[PDB]
Amino acid sequence: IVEGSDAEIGMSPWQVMLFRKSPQELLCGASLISDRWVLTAAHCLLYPPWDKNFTENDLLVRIGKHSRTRYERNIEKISMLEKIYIHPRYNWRENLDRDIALMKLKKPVAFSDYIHPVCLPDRETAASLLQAGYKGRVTGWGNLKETGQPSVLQVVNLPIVERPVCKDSTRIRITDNMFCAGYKPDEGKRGDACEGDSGGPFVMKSPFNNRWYQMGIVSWGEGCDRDGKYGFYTHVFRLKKWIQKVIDQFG
Amino acid sequence: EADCGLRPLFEKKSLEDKTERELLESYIDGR
Amino acid sequence: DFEEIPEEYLQ
Ligand SMILES: N[C@@H](C(=O)N1CCC[C@H]1C(=O)NCc1ccncc1)C(c1ccccc1)c1ccccc1
Ligand SMILES: *[C@@H]1O[C@H](CO)[C@@H](O)[C@H](O)[C@H]1NC(C)=O
Ligand code: NA
Ligand code: NA
Repeated sequence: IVEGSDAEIGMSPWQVMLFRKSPQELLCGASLISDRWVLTAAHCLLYPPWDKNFTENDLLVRIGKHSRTRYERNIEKISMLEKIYIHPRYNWRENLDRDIALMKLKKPVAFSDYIHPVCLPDRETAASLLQAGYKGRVTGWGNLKETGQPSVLQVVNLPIVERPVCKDSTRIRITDNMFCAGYKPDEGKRGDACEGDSGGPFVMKSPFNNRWYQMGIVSWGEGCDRDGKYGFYTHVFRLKKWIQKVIDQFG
Repeated sequence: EADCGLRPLFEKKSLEDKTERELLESYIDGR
Repeated sequence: DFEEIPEEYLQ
């Protein structure tokens, strides 16, 4: 996260770290959506241009964390993966369209002060909140600058951007399964996701029922926190029918 | 979950985090 | 630069 701040304790209890077993390293962010299911970006698990194709036993998920590198004894919980599900129409060849994946855990994780699931949006919550100017919140342990790494989880609040502005900022083909967020050069605030934040959540707090909803997944960008560039996020509601199909079939 | 999106250390004890008000102030729909 | 995690999780 570039130009964010340290998270408060328990601020994002749905935050998940995807952790590579060997070498031991941060792979990506992710989020907890139930006691057995974790949501992330497909490109965290599968991206052939970079020879990335992880299998279940390559990875762990670490839940309840705050410190990036510490083993947070008595606080974090470490879970093994039962099965990875990548969207069948994830477009890794072109533009990361449908950049979404689910992971089922081998055993349910116990909820605590530090571990709690986020909600997924309904159509009405999405329609109400996914509007230009409305701000969401992005969290992660990724790089602090494009060109180092944080001691603890970082947070930044960013406004959703008008779709024509998103489109005019990039040469990548945007789709309805994406949205973009960030400040404009004029606005005098900044902030962005960066490498290592992939797969983490873009959340919004509904003013109707005071619950946090995950509206996006950190997906792609051109650099980090560049003027005139924006971060792009998987549109979680647009892909919710797939999410539900997987959980109904396999949960 | 019936309890999704409600944080034990914030919503569940009616404590606000330091920047959630910034989000609320950006939400014009429905007020 | 990651602290070792308990061996049980790497089994
Ligand atoms: N910079 C590329 C990117 O984000 N790519 C490459 C594959 C994975 C993902 C990534 O690192 N996502 C993490 C991320 C990066 C920066 N800020 C936020 C999150 C992007 C691109 C988009 C879609 C498909 C291929 C590449 C890009 C955009 C414009 C020109 C070149 C590359
Ligand atoms: C990814 O790895 C799996 C595991 O063997 C393999 O079956 C699949 O063909 C691979 N996909 C790509 C696109 O490399
Ligand atoms: Na364009
Ligand atoms: Na920018």
